[PDB]
Amino acid sequence: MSKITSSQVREHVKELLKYSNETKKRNFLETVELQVGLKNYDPQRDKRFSGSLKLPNCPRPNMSICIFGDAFDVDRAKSCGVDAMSVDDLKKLNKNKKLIKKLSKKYNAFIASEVLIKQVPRLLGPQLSKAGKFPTPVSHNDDLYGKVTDVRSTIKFQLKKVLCLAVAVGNVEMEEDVLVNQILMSVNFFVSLLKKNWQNVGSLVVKSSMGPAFRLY
Amino acid sequence: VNVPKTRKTYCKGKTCRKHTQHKVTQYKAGKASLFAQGKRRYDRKQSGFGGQTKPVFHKKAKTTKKVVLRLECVKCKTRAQLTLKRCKHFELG
Amino acid sequence: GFHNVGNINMMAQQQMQQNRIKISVRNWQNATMNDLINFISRNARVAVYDAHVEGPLVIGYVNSKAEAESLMKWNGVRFASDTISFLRGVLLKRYDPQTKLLNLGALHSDPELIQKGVQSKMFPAMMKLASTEKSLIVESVNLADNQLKDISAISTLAQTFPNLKNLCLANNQIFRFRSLEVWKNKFKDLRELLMTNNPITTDKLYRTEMLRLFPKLVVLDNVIVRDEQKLQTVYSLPMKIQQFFFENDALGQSSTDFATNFLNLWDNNREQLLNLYSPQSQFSVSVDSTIPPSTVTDSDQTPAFGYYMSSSRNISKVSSEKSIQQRLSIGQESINSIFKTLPKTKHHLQEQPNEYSMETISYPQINGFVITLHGFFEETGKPELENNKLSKKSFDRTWVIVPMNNSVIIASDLLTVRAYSTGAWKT
RNA sequence: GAAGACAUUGUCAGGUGGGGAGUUUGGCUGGGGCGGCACAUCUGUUAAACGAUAACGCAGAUGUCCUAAGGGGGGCUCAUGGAGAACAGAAAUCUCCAGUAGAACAAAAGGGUAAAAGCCCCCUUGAUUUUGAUUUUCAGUGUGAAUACAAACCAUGAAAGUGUGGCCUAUCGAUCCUUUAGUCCCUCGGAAUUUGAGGCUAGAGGUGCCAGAAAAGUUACCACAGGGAUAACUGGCUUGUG
RNA sequence: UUGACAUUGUGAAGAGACAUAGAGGGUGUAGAAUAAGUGGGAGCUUCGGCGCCAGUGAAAUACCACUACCUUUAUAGUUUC
RNA sequence: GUGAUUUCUGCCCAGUGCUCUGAAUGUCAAAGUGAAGAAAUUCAACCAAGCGCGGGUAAACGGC
RNA sequence: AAGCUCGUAUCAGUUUUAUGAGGUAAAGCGAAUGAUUAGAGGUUCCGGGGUCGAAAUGACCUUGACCUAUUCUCAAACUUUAAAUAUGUAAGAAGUCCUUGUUACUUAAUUGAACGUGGACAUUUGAAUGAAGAGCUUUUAGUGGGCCAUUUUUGGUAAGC
Ligand SMILES: [Mg+2]
Ligand SMILES: [Mg+2]
Ligand SMILES: [Mg+2]
Ligand SMILES: [Mg+2]
Ligand SMILES: [Mg+2]
Ligand SMILES: [Mg+2]
Ligand SMILES: [Mg+2]
Ligand SMILES: [Mg+2]
Ligand SMILES: [Mg+2]
Ligand SMILES: [Mg+2]
Ligand SMILES: [Mg+2]
Ligand SMILES: [Mg+2]
Ligand SMILES: [Mg+2]
Ligand SMILES: [Mg+2]
Ligand SMILES: [Mg+2]
Ligand SMILES: [Mg+2]
Ligand SMILES: [Mg+2]
Ligand SMILES: [Mg+2]
Ligand SMILES: [Mg+2]
Ligand SMILES: [Mg+2]
Repeated sequence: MSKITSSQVREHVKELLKYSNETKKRNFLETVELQVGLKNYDPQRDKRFSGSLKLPNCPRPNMSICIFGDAFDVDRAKSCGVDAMSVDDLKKLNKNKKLIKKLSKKYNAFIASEVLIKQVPRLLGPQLSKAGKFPTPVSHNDDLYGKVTDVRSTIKFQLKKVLCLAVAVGNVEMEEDVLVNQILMSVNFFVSLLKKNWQNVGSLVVKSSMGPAFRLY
Repeated sequence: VNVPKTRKTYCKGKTCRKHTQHKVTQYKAGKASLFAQGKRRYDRKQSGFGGQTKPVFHKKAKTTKKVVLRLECVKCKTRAQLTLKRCKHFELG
Repeated sequence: GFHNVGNINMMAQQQMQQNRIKISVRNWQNATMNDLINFISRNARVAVYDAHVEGPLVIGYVNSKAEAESLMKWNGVRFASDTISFLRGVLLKRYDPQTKLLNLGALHSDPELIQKGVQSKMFPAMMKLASTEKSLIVESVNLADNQLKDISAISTLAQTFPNLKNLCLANNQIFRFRSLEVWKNKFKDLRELLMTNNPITTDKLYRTEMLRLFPKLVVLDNVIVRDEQKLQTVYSLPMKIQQFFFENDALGQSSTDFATNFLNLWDNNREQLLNLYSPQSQFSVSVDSTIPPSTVTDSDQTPAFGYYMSSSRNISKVSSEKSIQQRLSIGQESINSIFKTLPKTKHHLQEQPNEYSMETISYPQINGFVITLHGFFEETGKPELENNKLSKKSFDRTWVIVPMNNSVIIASDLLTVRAYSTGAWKT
């Protein structure tokens, strides 16, 4: 929606950050996600819109991106200390059909080589895109550590058959004003992505991954 | 045709008066009903008995359109317009 | 480009999810697996449904239009590497260790291989299988009349079976020599070859080019084409070598004792070079830049000893006089300078006492005794004086010690950096 | 007796409505019509050695394409032939010699170009702002396209320089009406504030019949105002022999 | 021809849409199983209570996480027919 | 509409018409309803017949 | 038609002298371009498309790609040379020379560029012949169907086409 004097979200973020670790000092699982449900739009009758609105603020540090690439980016991935893959390894992955549906679950994402990604379309077969894990390409001269940071901090709004899109927009760690900036950026991106720029958005909720009863949005 | 969405050109704002950086979008249009003098005149001429009273054009010959770019200054927020030739496919990659 | 035409798509695995999750209680009386496969295919092979029987009288796994139509039709009508585990075992049975050779003839007349219904790339990969066997040792080969006018499938056998000694290939069907022309310096130690009743063996060149094809041949088709009694002493060494020898056995014992003592002391701390050498006992040190043949086993490619080159008193290395005069050894002070010039290295002689090879002798001009030992010297640590560090590198000490009642006193103190490889001690 | 706050009647609104009314039903053209566009444009020829010059003359093109295929700089030489090199066989990769362009430069044709205008790289946005003058068509009007300066701001290059889109010759559009950008802008006339509206300067939305109406047939039942049609004479042809 | 308003007064029953609250539905062949749902979700609870790693699955489960509607109720009202 | 008597008038409802013992929002005007606004207004839902979907009809026009 | 400002101008449907531009006639092709026409096969050297197809070891079609081992042959849309006829400019007083004034332009500069002050140069003041006065302004009529002849040409066997 058109923005609505975000002190209510400020008090909601303060109540959420006093819910996490000040009434339940649990183990380190900080992810203050924003769930947004849209109203007054038909999925089949309207266009299924999508975009990615990558904010550099990060909240999910433990991620799995099995870098699939060639030899030079394999050495670059071994330098960047992340789980890589080889060409014969990916050939065996396309050989065993049950291994792909499991490697899509043991990983959290993916990051491909601008020299082998125009094949993951067919070699690494379907259900990777159905699990929404189509790999993003990385060039022969871009920074692999920076690309891994971007693929860990890149959020994407996609219109499915349901109107209940939720995104890991923040962590419950700290930085109230930076969290307010993140909430403003996410609300701006959703409002600009929807067809009517204000009217369609109905439900906004904050939850710090703990089934907390503090939304107040 | 491909045009990038960033461009350094001259802006004539009173603060800048030099070459600055702009971002690029495409131009579109609107309309108005209980406002404009032409519509308010046409509706009264159209009411009553008499028929249609104005011409109606149905002999279109062009198949394409010129494209206009709107440039917004990042340091001034002063827009500017620039027209291009006739093309069939346009994007801002 | 790369792996492209793997065929993981085009109706094989993708777009196979058009199923319909309805009430699933279809008309189903008898549709089980064996009778279904029999009533579907009595003339060819077929591809079956996902999960379709009539055991529970319910079926909804006909995930396509023609699948659902055939299911409704039979509802409305009443009805009712992997070859390596045998190939390598056959090859290991063919490599009898008693005869020390394998026979690969007449495989196209053996029912264990005729009904298997498979030859050229099979034998060219069977060379790789026989090289990766490594425990079914076979020296010679017996593959007469192998149904080839050329030698394509037996081309890599010369590289894979480099201990060839004989071959019987008679009743051949070859009419050229260019297929055998690649066998120069390849299976050239073999000493018997005959492929008669053929246009490759009944030609003129069979006595002038066969010796070139096998220079080391002590026989030629149940004959002798070379002086095989003298070839063992002319084409090879006349006598063996001695990995440890001296003028006397007790001389070699004391020489090896003082050599191991000096090597252990130089490994622990060489700070007492001034106390090990006298005022006259000088030294020398040099490095070996160039290397031997590239096919030498575990051979250092280049002398990576770039922190010891300035104090190398080598004659033909540097062209100056004052440079070798400054890099050369005076008494105890410059002896300790040469001792701390190079990289300190614990002696790899106690691991391979065999490869630590030491000769010895006496010195009649001073009633002394000399010992030239040579071993490895692997340097974990280096010289603390200011590509940089060492590599796999050897060393050789040619000392000349004159004994007394107390101990022995050195006269020559040599240092030699080299390129490490295998030693001439082993068999 | 029957019916009953429903029908009926009044006003507005949506369908239906050749039963009826009014009107229209392009131009060029070996007659009209069909076909075509010779209706707005470009190259060679017709075209007769300045310029101009017709035909439903001839051979063809246009309503596009390009963030580089625009701008600056650096290095290099193209088509082709010959002699050589394992597999190599018209033809795969490498080496040398010859090579005035026989290649390439988006598209038709003509012109132009070799330490380049071609090919390969590097940096960029001058395809920017403000307005006058000039050339072609020409009434020396408009539209389109182009040329040379001025006043700013930039790019590139060591620099001199060059750069106001595409190496040159084609690639496109008024009034009225909508809409957009810009002016701590002007007006709403009894006086103010805020919406709304109207103006000024510069672009887009289009008229291809391209100086730019909003448009189907038939008449032998026909009407009006006018203009044109009739023996063979080649300024001299016709008879027996492909 | 169809709708609205007016002509136009006096009564009574029924069937429906909107908010507040309550739990129900996620059964195909499979996998114990009641998974065509959406991304968090690896550690929380004497309780191990399912997890990930086991496996079947297309989708796997703790913390019941958000939209829901689809079959369901109860309140008074607005209006309908 | 056909055109005394005699004799024969086959098959197609698909196209265009004409029609309706059929389903339910697909299109859906004024009036009324709701939301935002200082208000003029703007947005949204609901929505009659008709059309559309579905059925009938050839001594209807047609078609073979 | 009405005139107006002036009085032999510096002008010409022309020649001469000087100096440019052109690519037709003729030459020449054979010096590089030398052509339409009916022109035989060589399939994984190309293949344009058109029909089917729960799709690709994918079937069904025909113009043509390329003339392959064919040359003489000639041009209004081919070039090396190149007339005649027709065509642009100049032949001075608004000129030339000497000297030195202005400028915010230009030069390294006291250099130039443009415009000047002062001075010198008329029997010919810069080839011929002619000159019915020269220059300028306002306003308005009719016309906007043409035809014939020599020569040079385009399309139609060709015509008073
Ligand atoms: Mg009206
Ligand atoms: Mg009534
Ligand atoms: Mg009518
Ligand atoms: Mg009429
Ligand atoms: Mg006409
Ligand atoms: Mg005609
Ligand atoms: Mg001319
Ligand atoms: Mg260019
Ligand atoms: Mg003009
Ligand atoms: Mg316009
Ligand atoms: Mg016109
Ligand atoms: Mg016109
Ligand atoms: Mg008449
Ligand atoms: Mg019908
Ligand atoms: Mg309405
Ligand atoms: Mg209706
Ligand atoms: Mg001629
Ligand atoms: Mg003077
Ligand atoms: Mg006139
Ligand atoms: Mg007339």
